[PDB]
Parts: sequence; structure tokens; C-alpha cells
Amino acid sequence: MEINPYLMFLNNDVTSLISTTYPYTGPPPMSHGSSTKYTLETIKRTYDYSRTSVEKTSKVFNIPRRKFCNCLEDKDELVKPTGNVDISSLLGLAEMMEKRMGEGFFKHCVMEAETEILKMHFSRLTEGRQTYDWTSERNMPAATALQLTVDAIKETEGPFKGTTMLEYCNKMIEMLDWKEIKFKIDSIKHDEFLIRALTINTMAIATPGMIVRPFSKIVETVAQKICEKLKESGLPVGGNEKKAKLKTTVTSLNARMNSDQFAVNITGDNSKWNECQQPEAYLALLAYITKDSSDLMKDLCSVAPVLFCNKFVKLGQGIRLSNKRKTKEVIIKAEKMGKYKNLMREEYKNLFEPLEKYIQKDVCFLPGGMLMGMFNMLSTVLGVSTLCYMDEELKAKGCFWTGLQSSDDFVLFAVASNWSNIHWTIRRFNAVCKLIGINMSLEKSYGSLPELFEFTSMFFDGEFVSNLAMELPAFTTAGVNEGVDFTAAMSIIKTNMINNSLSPSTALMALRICLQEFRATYRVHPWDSRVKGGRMKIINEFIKTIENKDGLLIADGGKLMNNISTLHIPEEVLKFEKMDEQYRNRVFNPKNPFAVVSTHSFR
Amino acid sequence: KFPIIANKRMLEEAQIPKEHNNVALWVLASASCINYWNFCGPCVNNSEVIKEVYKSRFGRLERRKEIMWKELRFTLVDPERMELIHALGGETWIQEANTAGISNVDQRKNDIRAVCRKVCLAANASIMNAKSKLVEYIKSTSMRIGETERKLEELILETDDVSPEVTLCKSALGGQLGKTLSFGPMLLKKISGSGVKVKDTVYIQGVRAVQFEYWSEQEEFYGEYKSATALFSRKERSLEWITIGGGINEDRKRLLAMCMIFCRDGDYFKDAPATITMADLSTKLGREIPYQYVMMNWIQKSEDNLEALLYSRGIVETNPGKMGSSMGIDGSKRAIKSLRAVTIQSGKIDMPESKEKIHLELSDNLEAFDSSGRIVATILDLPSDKKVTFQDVSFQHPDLAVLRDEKTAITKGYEALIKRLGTGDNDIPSLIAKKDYLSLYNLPEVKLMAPLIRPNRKGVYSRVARKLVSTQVTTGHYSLHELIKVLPFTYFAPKQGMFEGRLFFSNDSFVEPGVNNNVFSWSKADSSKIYCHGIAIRVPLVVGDEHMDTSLALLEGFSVCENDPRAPMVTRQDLIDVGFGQKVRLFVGQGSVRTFKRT
Amino acid sequence: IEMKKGKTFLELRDESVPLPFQTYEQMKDYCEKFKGNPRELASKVSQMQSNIKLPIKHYEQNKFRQIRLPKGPMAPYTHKFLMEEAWMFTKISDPERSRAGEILIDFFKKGNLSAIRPKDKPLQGKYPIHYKNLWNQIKAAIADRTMVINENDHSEFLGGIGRASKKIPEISLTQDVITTEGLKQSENKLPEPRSFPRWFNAEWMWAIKDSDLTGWVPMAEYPPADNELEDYAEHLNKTMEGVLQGTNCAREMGKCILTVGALMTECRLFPGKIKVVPIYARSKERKSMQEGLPVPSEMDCLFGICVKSKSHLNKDDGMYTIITFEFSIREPNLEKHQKYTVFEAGHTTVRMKKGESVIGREVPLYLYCRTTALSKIKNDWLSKARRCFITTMDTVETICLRESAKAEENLVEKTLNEKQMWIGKKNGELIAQPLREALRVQLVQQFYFCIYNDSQLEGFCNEQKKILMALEGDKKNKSSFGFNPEGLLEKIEECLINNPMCLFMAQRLNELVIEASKRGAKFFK
Repeated sequence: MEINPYLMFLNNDVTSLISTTYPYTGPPPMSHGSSTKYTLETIKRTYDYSRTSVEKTSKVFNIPRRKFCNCLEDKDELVKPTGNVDISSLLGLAEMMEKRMGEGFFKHCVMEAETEILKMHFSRLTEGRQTYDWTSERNMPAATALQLTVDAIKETEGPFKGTTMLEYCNKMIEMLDWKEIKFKIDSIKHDEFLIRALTINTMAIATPGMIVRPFSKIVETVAQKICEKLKESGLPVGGNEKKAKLKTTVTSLNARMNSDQFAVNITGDNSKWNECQQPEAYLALLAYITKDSSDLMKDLCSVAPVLFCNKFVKLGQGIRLSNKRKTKEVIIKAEKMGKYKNLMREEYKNLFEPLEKYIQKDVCFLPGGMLMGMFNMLSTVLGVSTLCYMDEELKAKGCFWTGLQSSDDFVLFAVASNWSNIHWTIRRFNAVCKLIGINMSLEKSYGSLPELFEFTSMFFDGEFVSNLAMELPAFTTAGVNEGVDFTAAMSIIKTNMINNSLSPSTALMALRICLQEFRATYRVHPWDSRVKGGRMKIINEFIKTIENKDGLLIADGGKLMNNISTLHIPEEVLKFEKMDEQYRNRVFNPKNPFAVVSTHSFR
Repeated sequence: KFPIIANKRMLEEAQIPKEHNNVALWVLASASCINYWNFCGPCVNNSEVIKEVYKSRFGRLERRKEIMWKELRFTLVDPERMELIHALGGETWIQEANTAGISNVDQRKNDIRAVCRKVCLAANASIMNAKSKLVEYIKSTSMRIGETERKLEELILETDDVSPEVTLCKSALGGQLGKTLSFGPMLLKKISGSGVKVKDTVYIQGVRAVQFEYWSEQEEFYGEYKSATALFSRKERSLEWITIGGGINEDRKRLLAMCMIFCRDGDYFKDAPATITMADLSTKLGREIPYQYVMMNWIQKSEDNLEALLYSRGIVETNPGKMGSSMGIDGSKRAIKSLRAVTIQSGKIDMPESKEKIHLELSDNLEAFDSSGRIVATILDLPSDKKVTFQDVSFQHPDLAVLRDEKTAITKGYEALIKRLGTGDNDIPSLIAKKDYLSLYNLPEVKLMAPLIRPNRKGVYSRVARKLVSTQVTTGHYSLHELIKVLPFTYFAPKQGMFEGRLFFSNDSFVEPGVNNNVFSWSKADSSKIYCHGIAIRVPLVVGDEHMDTSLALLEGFSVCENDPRAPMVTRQDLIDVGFGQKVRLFVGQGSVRTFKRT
Repeated sequence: IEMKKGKTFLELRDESVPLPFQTYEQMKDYCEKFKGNPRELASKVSQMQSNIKLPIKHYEQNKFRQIRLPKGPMAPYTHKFLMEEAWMFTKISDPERSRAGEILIDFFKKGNLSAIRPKDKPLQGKYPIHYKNLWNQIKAAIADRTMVINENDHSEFLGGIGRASKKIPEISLTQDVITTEGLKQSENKLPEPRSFPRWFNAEWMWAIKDSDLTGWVPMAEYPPADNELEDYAEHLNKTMEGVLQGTNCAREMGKCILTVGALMTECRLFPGKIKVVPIYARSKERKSMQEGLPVPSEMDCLFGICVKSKSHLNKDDGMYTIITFEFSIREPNLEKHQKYTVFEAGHTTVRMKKGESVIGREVPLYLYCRTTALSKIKNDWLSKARRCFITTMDTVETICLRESAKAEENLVEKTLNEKQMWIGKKNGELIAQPLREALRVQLVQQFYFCIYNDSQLEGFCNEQKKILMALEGDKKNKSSFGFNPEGLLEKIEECLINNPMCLFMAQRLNELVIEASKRGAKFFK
């Protein structure tokens, strides 16, 4: 006999079994090490996707500056990714979109974003995945680097009493001109501090510092206020709303065209969405946007772009040496690889000499591109602009298109009345996309009739819309308290159920699994169990003193009482009236040495 | 070790000693300190403040508690609730839970139609007394329909809801019809035309032959399926044209297949699939079946059969200007290629109405006839028998319900064992106090419960039960609960063998001494109760110590003793090779360990 | 109010701009006054559509092809533990001694381990002497009631065989030193390519079987119920747990769980130290030898031992090393067992029913020695194996509602007991079983995914989806069209180097499209 696990796709659909193809969600064990090799390949492919050779030495660094925008050359082999953008077509698409949506659209959105920012406290910047310290030269959460920056400002030129985003930004600006800066002790000069502020580290997802953070947040807020009004913008949210958008689009399409046309769908996957987005086009676009608004926003939105036009990239850990038998092994940093180039292999050599020009000490002056997972909203806006295109050449032929676009994934819907004009429309669309760097893959982008397609793992079909974005919590990595991590997980499971990524039995299984994970994390078990752990010792003696075992807390030899219909309700609220009054008051005693405010916190 | 931070004065003011029981607890501190603080520490009364502050959460809890949960149902698409929409309705399922509104009419309709289906099925057990047994079932079936205790002889008439079962049961009452038809689950209707019956043959396996009937003239009808309208015309065993106005893939596919069978169009009415030859059984247990319903049943097995049927219908390449009104193999609205004589559109086809009532005539197979044949209903167009709990119902005539299951058998046996007590001579307590256990092995109730016992290894079960009984009686230490639990096994003769720790019935269930189980459970502080699948039963007597002595109800030749961890864990088998004065630990359940000593 | 400007910022802003513009003001004026000339734009896009030469196909005139697998020796076993060739000693579980340090000592007391005395000469291995001396040291340590190992000669060696050397500072470097030592960049070793494994099917079948014992995986409790949904939820979960818990895959899952739960604690409380840890599992019930029904039996099982090297889990991406000593009663094969050093350790006993008694039949005994590494992330990934139950439960439930909605009624039991699913081919003919029996295959697939997880598998699973969607479109008569299939075939062939599963889910994907060609028109032969 032979067990071929795949023969169940014949007499069944795919929207029901595709989930079995991918492993379960979680932290992957792949752990790829960002090191010198990969970063240099990235920089090389970046400079190459620029199809030009022009340069202009600067005056603040005495370094060339590859200006790959509006200077397209090397037209040959245009199938591959391109990065040279044309400003005329960009502004034309922006004008088309404005005309469609309305005149005072960009103005209204920028005004809303402004007013929202005004009442904002700079402390918000503490809410971030991670950043890069410019003093310790490492990666840390936002709060740490923020405290470092503020205390350095204090130590050098007095405290920062603004307590607002705008004063923070102006303080950063002023600091760009300070000649000497101190920090706990040592100081630095102007050029070094500038570099450090424009430094980036590979986590090769980017990890910028703190100076540019607020301006990026502002630009993202504006782009978000914009993407909400757009029908074809599935980035800000997903699931129920996403399916609503899908079906609205499909129904409008079906009700739009006539009996003579026949439609088609396409599953597209933009390749190198980070190595072809240029901040110069973003700057020109933001300028065209704020053209009629307070000059304040005009200048503000023009900060992060230029900050990304000049971004030093921190090369990873340097190469290592070794003798033949490998009994001896030397270790060198990146800044000195230009000192031993005669030893490194060719493939590693040919990838290093052409860039030595742009190196200063240990970094590479990347003048463009967009590596961070930032400006995703803005890239999505640009894509939507691409999709809102229409002219008379198409109308004459009786064809058009439409669709939906995520950050770097999209779905197209072409329309025509012939099995050939569809090809012409597809080629027209690909050309207009490449005009501004937005490329497409060929080994990962397919298409077929309208019934079947895919978008953000939501494999749509004639029916049976199947999702695959099942998320889960993780206690060991994020340990907070024994009274929050369970409620948060319950809320998460509820959400996943809302998005249809989970079903009743699946949700119950996940709940009974997360409960055990929680217990094992905080090293707690019920009372029925015959365990001998430390926390259980006392619980193994002070347990007979109570009768409301149901009311007991999970953190204290308790048992579960919540279920599907009782997730929004924390176990505490569900056991309050049931906990023996003694234990109850013993928990809710604000006179203790230490969401629901319990006597279970781990400060 | 002590990652958790704390306050200092807050610690001493609470008098928290370190290493209370070798647990440091600590400025810094451990986590167990929280345990020690919430188990032995200061007492406040701040509940009201907490509730007031968390009013939103506790009001959500109250609202939740203010729900009347209803049933759920699998189906598709043709603020206070937003907090729960996740648990209220998905996409394949939905729950009709309500808050304040109540109106019991459509549930009553579902109940009445279900019971009508049930009764009409029950009448399908003979060959001659169909109508008689049917009508007698009706007259012997009453219901607490809604709030009124009405009978099932007027609801079928007072109601106005077309259905195969309503009509099939009302025709026997000479009730009015609405000219509606029922070919399987689908609903049909005539619009124009007419014809006469005609017979033809169809082969099976390529050698045999079977006769079916059809119509030879032209006639238009109005088909209708779940969320799917249609219109078509049948002519000479073949489908001429058809149109649809309800857009769904599965609904349209099944409706088209059913209308095709209704028109008998296709080659599978000339020959048959190789799947039919597997059976060739156009017959019930002892009855006959036509070819159409056999084909239908073959469809219900798998959608591949549906696709094969549809391929039998000619497929062609669509021409321009028709995509908007074409179709696909999978119900696709438009496609470069479609099927012959098809038309898709939007908007449901308005259904006509017939205001002419009539009465039909039932047959041996209960098939009703209005005129010119034209069967309107039958049992063949019904689902298979589906057991469903019926409430607000009274069914008195025999065949009402089997009401016989192994579970209920065991329940009744145990009820008899309990009642036998009877607080009198020649009953459980008198024989106990007399120490006459042998008679217990001959009572009638154990003889009635014997058939429910696993036959293959009943001797060893009886041996063990007879051991426990005697060892608990002679000494005078016993527990009525475990006794009654094991008694049904003390009927057959004892034999040698290997016992494991469970007593198995014939229904694959089991029972175990010294533990509780769904079939049989009990506990102290409520010893006057005995649960059976949650059904609490009462004891005709009262006891406060007759049960407290279970030292002999766990094992056969052993007795519980004081706990001792030094004693080694063992199994139920090695017990044979133990001696005296030799304590031994052993599991008595899930994570339940106890010490035992021989004798 | 306004954003007070500096100087360097303004210089940058005026510098970093498009080509024709050299000042922010010119670009700003050009933008704020940009007007629409759709004609030049149409001409430009048409010119680009000329220079562009996109290729578009339809999968019908230019079909796919079978995949070309690598060539060479067979892919060997990779997982840390043994699944099919394993073996385990048993004993009763004491809740007062439910810990590794105690369970191992108890297993050792009766002296069945001390009887394990592997001979000097092995069958196939590399460093037998180190393994043998280390086993002796392990027994000595267990005798001393301390799991620690003081002497560090063998463990040190076997941990440093991967990499160990000196390091010279760059400042102490010259040209003569280099020329003397012949220093050069450290040539990276690229993993070699392997053939198709001919033992995966056997392991899969064995896993599908039913284990004598049961209860390997522990689970939480079931909260109350308040309506039909939660009850029905409880019903499906109980049956599914009814079927999956009794399978040999659950045994391996519980073993991995309980062993990682101890290793993650040893790497935390005894870092930089050498400890001893068992490879054990816990059961709760078996099947009667006289009856095929379940019976309560709490018990412990020991498959082998795992030694630990110095592990800090804060340097070198938290890489640490271990060494495995597993028991087996099945001689090895040279191909599948390449990374394993094997011995012959005396004999043992097997127990089977004989009428109404038990007997014992002596058999030989083998000892499987192997070295391997781990990390913190792998520990966190293995400990969370239960989630496999989440995915299998979820695939069962998608099939029990979709149908239930087509007919608008509960069909759970009906589909579970009737709905047939193709599982494989025997003698050139398909094999089908009910869903209740294919849950096992689904669960084993998810488990193997959890084990052999790696970048290669990520790429394979991310790419096969396109082939699956193309096939689905073929089934329903839809003119699927692409741009460069051969490029996708190459993308998939490049990520098939040496991951047992990736090589054997490729051979199996080839075989899905050789059977469907009988009904599809988009694939070669």
C-alpha cells in the first residue's frame, strides 16, 4: 500500500482543505541571521533595479548620490523589476483619483490628521514594535530609547518640557544643528550624531531610530485617513469588512457590464515591494496633496521622505577568517572588510568593490528605496491610484478594469468582449504599473475566470469563503500578569471567530490548549491534581478552608467556567458572586503590597 | 527568583513571614507571595466600589444572563447584539437566541410538519392496513400544540402550508388541496399543456430491462427549489427549454437535475450507470421502487453523480451576446461554454397561484391521485427516518414509539432494585440484617437485568460481585449504593478468569466499583439520591451510616487502611501474590490513590 | 505657529529631489500646478507596452511537466527521537514521584538498565567509545542519585566536533602572519542534495495504527454548557479526541511534550552544567487483553535518555547540544540510519497474552546513539504540539457544516460514518475510508509539518498552492492562464535539498497529477 495524503482534492473543493497545506501559526524555528552577505545583495539589487547611471556628489558628506527617479535609461529587459519613477504620470493618477472621489478630499483628510495630531502626546511613540538606539547602538523597545533620548537632552542642554509631539519634533530639528551632544558619560559631534540619527539596523526588516519615528507616524495617520474612504483598500482592517468589500466589488461589477462582455480575475503578487518604492515620489505626492492647506502640514509631511532619501544602513556582523585545518579563526568587523578585500572570495568581492564608494565607516549611504515595513498605507494609496486609471483608448475598445490592492498583494478584474482584448488590457495595466516602479511577479502571479481567486490568505470562491489568518497568543515571550493574559487570549479568540477564521469546536479546543499553556507558564495547576510544586505546597494546605471551588481563580488552583458565550466576560466577573466572601475580600484588598484590577500582578 | 517587585510597609503591616513553609516570598518578592496574601491576609469590603467602577463589564454580564437560549441551524445566505454576534451567527450556522420577543407559530409549524412526517412514516409498516393504521395513529395522537392541548385531526386542516406530508396525511381526511405537487424535496406546479401516461424500458448492466412511465405531450411547469425558481417545458421524455431566476450554484444544480429527472431527459433512461448494477434493487425491504427515485437516491450519494447527470445533458460553446444568460457546469452564471437549452437571469420568477381546491384518492402505497394520474405526493419523496425528541405530544396507540433502549432497560432495572427495598420483610434490609445473601442471587430483578450483561465473561463479573456482596454482608460493613450497583451481575455462576476493574454491559457501556459514572453516580451529603444519566432517583428509606462503610466495596479480599506513601504502587493482577500485614497503594480512579491491606 | 526650521534639514530637502528639479520650490510649483494631458500619457504607456514583451499562456496548449527530483543517496532519518523502531520499559505511576529525576531513579532501581552493557564493536557508527564511556558515566551518575556529570571529556568533544578553534585579534594581524598561516575567507558549506526516501510510507502507516495504551496527551477540562451550540461543540470534540488519542502519533507528541518540558527547565536552572534527562511518557488507560474495550491503567514509560551540554540560551542564537541514547528491538538499515551509531545491549523480554494468562518471550536489544543540536525556539515550537489537534479538529468541522447547510439539518454522525475519502492506492486501485479514519492521516500530516518545519517546507507549501488552484480550475472547466510555469517549477525544485518531508510531498504531488490526467487536460505524463 502507499499513503498519498493529497487524493482528497479531487472529489472535494480546495477552500475546505487548503489549510492542511500550511503549518500551524506560531514563532517559526527558521531564525535566518541577518549578516553581511544578504544586506549587500539587497543593496546591490537595489542599485541595479535603478536603470540609470547618473550621480551628483553632495556637500554634507562628500559622497555620490545615485538619483534614480525621472532619469530612466537601459530600457532593455524591462520584464525585470524597475525603480525609476515618472512624476508626471504619478501626479496625473493622483488628479484622476481626486476628481473621482472629490475636490476637497485630500484637504479634508489632511485636516483631520492634523487636528488628531495636535491633541496627541509625544508619549504615544512608546507604542512600537522596536527601534534602534542611537547612543548604545542597539535595538530595543520604543520606551527605552525614548527615555535615553530625553535624559540625554537633559544632560546636555536641559530638559524637554514640551510634553507634545510638535515640541518633540522641533527639539529633534534643533538637535540636528547642535554641534556637541552629551549622554551617560561621553559626548559626540554634529556629523556623528547626524549619521547615528540616519542609521538603520536589520532585525532584513528595517529598525529605524527615534528621530524620524513621529514624522512617519504622521504620514501614516494621513495615509490611513485617506485609505478609509477608498473602496479598494483592505489594509486598515480585514475579515468581515474585507468580505463586505469583496462582495460589494463583485456585485457592482456584475451590475455594471453588459451581456456581451465576459470577465476575468487575476491573483497578483508584487515582487520587491520594498526595493522599488522611492521616498522622492512620496515627497512629490505629499506636496501635490497638501498644495492647498496649512503650510505647517506642507513642511511636516516633507520630513520623513528626505530622512529616508538619506539613510545610512548598518552592515551586519563582519566576516570571519580561518586557516586550512580551521584550527585558527579570526573575526573582523564590516568597516575593515575593505582592508582585506584581497582575501575574500570573488562572489563576496564582486559584491563589495562597487559599493566601497558609498561606504563611510561601516555603513552604506543608501539614497533611496524603502526597506522598512513603513508607508504601507501610502504604497496602497499609490496602488489604488494605479487601479483608478481610465482613458478613451480603452473606452473605444469597450474594455476596462478594477480590483483591490493590499500593501504588496492585489487582485485584478479585467473586462472585455473578446479573448484577445483582455491580453491588451493586461499589458496596458502592467505598463502603467511599471512606469512608477510597481512591478509584478510571473512565477507567483496567476489568473483565471472570475469565480476563483485569492487575497491575503482569504481564498474566495463562488461560495465557502475560507480564511487562514488564525492568530494565537504567546505567554513565554510576553509575560505580563496572571489576570490579563487569559482575558486577552479570550478576546483574541473571540476576534478570530468574528473573522470566521475559527469555528465553535476549534475555538473550544484552542481555549483548552491556551489554558494549559498559561498554567505551565506560571507554573500553576488545579487542586485535584497530585502535583508537588512550590506554589502548590501552600495551595495544598490552605484549600480545605474554602467551599466555592468553582469561584476559585485559575491562578489559584481554580477551574474554568467561561465558554463561547462568556468570552467577553472575564472569569473574575463570572466568579465574583461565587467566590467565598473571605477569599473574595482577600483578593480585592486595595491595601495590598501590589482588564480587572486583581491582587495578581507582577510589576 | 524574586522578579516581582513590591512595597515594604505594605508587607510588614500585613505580617507576611518569609519561608512560611520553606517558601521565601521575598523591594522584591516571588509569585507564591500573592497566593499567601490572598489565602491568609487582610480583609476589606470594597465589592460595591469595584462593581460601580466596572459597571460596563458587569452590565454586559447581566445582559448575557438575561438571554433565553434557542436552537441553532445549519444554513447559508439565501450594538447589544454586536457584542455577541461572534457567538450568535456565523456563516454556515446560526442561533435564533432572543431577548424579549416571543411568538410561537413557525416553531409550531416545524413541529407539526415533523410529527406528520413521523406518523406518515409509521404507517409504512404493512401492505394492506396503510390507511387504517394511519388514521388510527392520527386519532391516537394528541399534542400540547403551542399553548392549547389540541388533537392532530384538525391542525392538519386548519393549517395552510403546502408540503408532501401535510397533503399525504390530509388526503385521508378528504381535505382540500391547492393543486400543488411534490417530486422529492422539490416543489412543482403546472402552467399549461397536458398529456397521457406512456411506458418505456431501460436496461441495467446491458442485459436486463425495467419499465417506467412518462408523458408524451408538451406541458409547461413551474419548478422551485431552495432559493431557486425556474420554468421549463417537457416534451416526449425530453426537456425542450428551461429558464432560471434564482442565482445559486448548488441550488440551481440540484433543481436542474430534479427537473431533468421529472422530464426523464438523458441517456441514463436508456441504459443505467454501472453503480445501479451494483444493486439493481428498485425495491424497498418488501416493496417496489420506480426508476426516478432510484436515480435521485443515486444523486444524493455524491455530487459526482450530479456532474455525470449534467454531462449526459449536452454541453456546447456559448455564442456572443449570450454569456449574460449562459450557465456553467458548476452553476457559474456566465461562461465561454454552457449547456444546451438553458437560460440564467436575475430576480426570482414570480410563482403563480391556483385558487381551485380538490380531493385525491390514496392507494395501497398511499400514493394520492387527483386526476389523469398525476401523483401529487407519496412517501418515496420523504427523507429517511430521523429520530427526534417530541414534546408537547401524546401518542397512545401501539407503534407510537419503541421506547426501548439498553439505557432505559438499565434504568428500569435499577429502579426496581431500589424499590425492592420497601422497608419490610423479604426485602434488602431484612436479608442484610439476617445475613442471607444467597437469596439475593436469585431475586427476579437481577434475572430481568441479566440479558443486559456481557455474556462472554459474565462468570467472572458474577464471581467478583458475589465476593463483594458476601464480604460486605457477613462482616456487617456495607454500602447500599455499591451493592445495588453490582447486584445485577450476581445471577449467573462464578468462574475463573482475569478481571480488570470494570463491569461491562452488552451495549459496550460499563460500571466500576468505588467510583462514580454517568450511568450510576452518588455522593455523601446527598446519599438519599442516586443519579442515572443525571436523572436523580430517590431511596424509599433513610440512612446515615449504612453507606459510610465502603471499606469493602472497592476490592474483593482487601480493606482500606490509613494512608502510607512508603507502600508500593501495584496493579489489580499482582494482588493475587500478596500476603497479610502487607500494605499496598493502588489507584481507585483518575489520580485517586488509596492504601489497602488484605482481609 | 509653525515647525521652526533648521539649516541642515533644508539643505537635504533642497538636495534630495528629482532630476530636472534642483530645489524644493521648483518641484513644489510644478506639482501644485500639474495639469492632465491624457494623450501623452496614453502614448507613453503604449510605447512601454511595445518595449515590454510579457508572455501569457493558458495551461492547455503549453501544459505543466513532472518534477525532476535530485539524484544521489537516499534521504536519512532526521527527527530527534525514534517513532517506529522505538521501545519502552514500563512501570506504575506514583503521583508522589511524578518527576523525571525520580522516575529515572525508580526505573534504574530494578536493575534493568545496569544489565544494559553494550559491547565494544558496533554495527555502524563513528565515535563508539565516547558514547560507551558516556553511557557508563550516566549509569554511575544515576547510581549517585545526582543527574550531574562532573568529568567533561566526551561531552566536550562531541559538542565541539561541530566547531572549536582559537581566535586572533585583528589588531595583532600583519601580512607576514597571514602569508604564514594561509588565512582566507571561510568557504561556506552548502547542504548536499538527496534522493527520495523509501521509508516514509511505513512510518505513516505505523502512525495510523492504534496504540495498545492510551492517554498519552494530557488535556484540560470542559466548562459548563448553556445551549445546544456548546453541547454539540462538546459532542464533536469528545468523539474526535476519542479517535485521535488512541494512535501512535499521540505517543510521540506526548513524549516530545514531556521531554521538552524538562529540557527547557534544565537549560534554565542548570546552565553551563551537564545534566541527565529521560525520554519518557505517561499513559492513563489500555485495552483489555480479553476485550477490545478501554480500561483504566495509569503508567509511565521510558524510551531513552538525553544528555545536555552547556546551554546558556543567550549567545549564538541560543544554540545548545544534546546526545540521545534510545532503546530499540529492531536492527537498523544502513540508509535510513546514517547519523546513528548503534550497539547491541544484551537481551530483553516481550509480554503477550496467552489464554487467560500472560507470558514472556525473550528478544535481543539494540542501543541507538546519536548527537544533535537544538535551540530555544525549537523548544517553544515542540512544546506547542497540541495545536496540531486544533488544526485537525478544524478540518473535521469544515466538512460537517458545509454539508449540514446544503441539506439544512444535522448530518454530523451521518457524514462521519458514511462520507468516504480517498487515502491511497493499493494494487493500482484507490482506497477509501470514512472521515473518522482519515482524521489520523490529517493529524499525522500536521505533526510531520510541525517536526520538519524549515524554510524549504515554507517555500514548498507556499508554491504548491498555485498548482492546487490551477487543478481546481481545470476540474470546473475554466481556462486557467499563467505567465511562466517553468519558472515556478524551478522555484519549487530549488527548495528540495535534504528535508525528508519536502522530498516526499513532491513525489506525492507528482502522483496526484498523473491520476487526474485521466480527467484533466493541463499536465504532461
